[PDB]
Amino acid sequence: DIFNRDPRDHYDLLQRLGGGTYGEVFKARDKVSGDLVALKMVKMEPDDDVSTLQKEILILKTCRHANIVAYHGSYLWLQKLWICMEFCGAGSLQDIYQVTGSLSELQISYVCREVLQGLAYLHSQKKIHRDIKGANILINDAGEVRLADFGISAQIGATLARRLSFIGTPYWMAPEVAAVALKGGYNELCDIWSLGITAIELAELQPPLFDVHPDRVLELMTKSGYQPPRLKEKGKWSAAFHNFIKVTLTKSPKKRPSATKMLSHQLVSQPGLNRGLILDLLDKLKNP
Amino acid sequence: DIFNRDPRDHYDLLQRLGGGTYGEVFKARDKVSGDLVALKMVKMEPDDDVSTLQKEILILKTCRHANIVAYHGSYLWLQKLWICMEFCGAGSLQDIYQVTGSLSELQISYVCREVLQGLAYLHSQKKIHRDIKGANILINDAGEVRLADFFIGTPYWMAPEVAAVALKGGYNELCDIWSLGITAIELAELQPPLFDVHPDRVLELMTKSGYQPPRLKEKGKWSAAFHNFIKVTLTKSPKKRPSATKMLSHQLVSQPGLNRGLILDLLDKLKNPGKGPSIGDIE
Ligand SMILES: CC1(C)OC(=O)c2ccc(Nc3ncc(-c4nnco4)c(N[C@H](CO)c4ccccc4)n3)cc21
Ligand SMILES: CC1(C)OC(=O)c2ccc(Nc3ncc(-c4nnco4)c(N[C@H](CO)c4ccccc4)n3)cc21
Repeated sequence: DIFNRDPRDHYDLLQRLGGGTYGEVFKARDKVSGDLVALKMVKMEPDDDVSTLQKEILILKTCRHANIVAYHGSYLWLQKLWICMEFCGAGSLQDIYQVTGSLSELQISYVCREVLQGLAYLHSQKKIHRDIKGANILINDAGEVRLADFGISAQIGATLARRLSFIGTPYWMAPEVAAVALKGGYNELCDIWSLGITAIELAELQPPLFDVHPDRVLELMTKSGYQPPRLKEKGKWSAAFHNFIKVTLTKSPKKRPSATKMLSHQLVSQPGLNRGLILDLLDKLKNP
Repeated sequence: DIFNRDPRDHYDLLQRLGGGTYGEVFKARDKVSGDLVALKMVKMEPDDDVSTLQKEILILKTCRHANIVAYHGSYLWLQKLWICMEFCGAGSLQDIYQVTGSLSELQISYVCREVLQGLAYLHSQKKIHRDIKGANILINDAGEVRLADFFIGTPYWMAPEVAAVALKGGYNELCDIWSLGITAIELAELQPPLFDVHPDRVLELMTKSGYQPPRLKEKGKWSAAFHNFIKVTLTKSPKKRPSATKMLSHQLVSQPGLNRGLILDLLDKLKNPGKGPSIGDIE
């Protein structure tokens, strides 16, 4: 499927959006159609075990949904893997709230509905995002919401398949060992919890315990008496938003509702939720 | 790792005991002492030899207990790693029950006590066997029982079950207690439960919400102590499952009359199932 041609043949590079250890990301325009796309250039040549890049592109190609970042194709030219994906002009919700500040309850309910639609699709295809957060929710110039960055789920998928699933007989394995061998010890409902933390992150600019050291947070959550977090200010939010947080953050995965069940909740089912709510957020981003 | 010499200098190879992905295992005799050993020849595969050779052999040497199979040394000659270990004459309990048939409750109870002693030692050294089964419990010619054959993300958005797997790994040493319980059923019925079900279908059944721990098929054949030992070792919840030292106080393994003699009686049935001479005239 991968094009073994130079990406500069089909697209014009405009500017560097970001980068890091994995690869640089660029804004680019299609030569024929003029439509914008993002190109993630990954340095791929002497790197061992490229099953992570292989599973990420596979996840992207098979995902066809409005609330999942669209995938256009891939290129291999001069030992660099350029992944062509949907351009989302306003960047991530994190990039936005760092300038605009706290989102409104209706703007958060629109984002939650759009993420839940994307999660119900991923879960129906037997996929787990495993990294739902403001930084992985992209917003385009039309105010549309997209789930992005399946890099964590690709690292987990590649590990729990060949690198950690070359084991014989399950007959003597305890049920907790069987769960790790088959799934990794958890199910798609971990994304529902992460959405609940993301809803707090949009309301308060931080997830709960963000000031606590990451090693200390792992221990608190694993302690027997761990209480799920709640919204700091009570009066500022309606009873529907407090109940959405309460149900998405159910400690027990067996009792936590699914993505399709969460779409019937009042906060998410109310009328008046549309991309206009996020265009109002982007006007605050554009005008000081 | 320890000796960079050819193993044929110190031992005489006699026959191939077995093999597979885990290399080739041979029977061998010491040239000076005449004592028998088992040599596991592993094909090295060029990748790493800083920790993969020095630290791995250091762990193997520092596992010193009566119920863990003994380690003698290692060799690196012609890109092959020969691990010299105790020759356990009678082989594994699987090799034995395939000839003798079902073990008795007292013989199973003895094996369980010896495996529990080996597990309490491994767990105290912060090690997990992870593969307790009849094929990995070796019996030597003296009737002794020896165990053998040894973060992604930021946490603020992780669910508590994801945090538990990231911090504590998804499972602990108590997985060995469950496996011992399955092994006790295996020694009694010649198979672990669900052995006829496809392995892919078994992973799904165990992971399903309503998975019920297995039990002994014949009830009357076994005492209430053996049924309770199975019940208690096969506790679905790892938080409620007892430790190896706690299991040593159980009625089944604490009862009197448990001794090496029970295993010596099992090796006699293995040696004497054949018929005597009838047509051999000779003189
Ligand atoms: C790489 C990633 C996240 O993984 C995918 O699966 C994916 C799909 C489509 C993507 N498209 C896209 N389009 C435009 C912008 C933008 N436009 N203005 C600012 O940013 C943007 N920003 C993100 C968030 O800052 C970004 C993240 C990291 C480095 C650079 C940018 N991302 C981006 C991605
Ligand atoms: C390789 C392994 C299991 O891993 C360790 O840690 C270890 C330690 C000591 C070992 N010593 C040993 N000594 C004698 C016999 C024997 N004597 N008569 C028949 O077999 C034997 N048999 C086993 C079970 O059939 C075996 C298993 C696989 C291939 C060949 C043989 N194993 C064996 C092992």
